Amino acid sequence: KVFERCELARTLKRLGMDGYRGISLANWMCLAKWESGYNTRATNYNAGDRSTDYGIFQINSRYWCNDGKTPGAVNACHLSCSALLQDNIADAVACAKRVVRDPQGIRAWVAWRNRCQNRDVRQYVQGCGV
Repeated sequence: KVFERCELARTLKRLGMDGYRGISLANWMCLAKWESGYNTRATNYNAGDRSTDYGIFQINSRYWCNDGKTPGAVNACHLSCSALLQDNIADAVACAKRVVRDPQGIRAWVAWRNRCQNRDVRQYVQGCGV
């Protein structure tokens, strides 16, 4: 499923992401936008280390979810990576919350540093009623 901007913003709000571990909703929106373009089916194989990024938040198979084919898999979210390709993002959200409970927080995603950090991210939630 490819979410519309405000549809995703309200969905994230309902799932308790606004202010989670100090991260505003606009920051989560900027992350999803640049990671997948709000597409839950997004997958990206990393030929260099044999891992794959899954779903709307592009969560990696080495540390977070298990796909069975990634060397040194940790599966910190205790989730099949398949759960991150659903139209329903409840599982992706639960895992994203796990990711940010580590010291790095949202900095864990390089894309966030490149395109959201220290920038005006208000535009992502404006007009959504959140």
